[PDB]
Amino acid sequence: FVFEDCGSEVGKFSDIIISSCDPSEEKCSIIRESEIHVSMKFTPSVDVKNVEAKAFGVLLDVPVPFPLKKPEICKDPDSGVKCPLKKDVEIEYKVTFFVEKATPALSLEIMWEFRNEKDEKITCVKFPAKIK
Repeated sequence: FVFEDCGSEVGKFSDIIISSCDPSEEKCSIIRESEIHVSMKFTPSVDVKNVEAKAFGVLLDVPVPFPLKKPEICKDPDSGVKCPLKKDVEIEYKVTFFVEKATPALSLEIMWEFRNEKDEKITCVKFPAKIK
């Protein structure tokens, strides 16, 4: 599978690593009730003063917003990322999450966006996933 670039005007990403999957696979398998580690190496093309993360499930064409624990990643001590972000410097974001038992077993596309303080996309990635 491909970590696809869904368009970002003030940045790019170079590598994504999701602990439960290899990109040699048809989809990213996400196991309910296990800890998943995510890494994203990215570079803003402007100085960024604050980062807001957004996650989306894509079920049947439409991207649907899904809440995150700490979406202000510069203010979360576990992110590895501190603001301000210097233009043209590559840095690494890390997050551990845990998929809840109550999460439905389905195939879907997952979208993750990083946005600056101006609501402009620094990064936008989308990838095919299967829960359970």
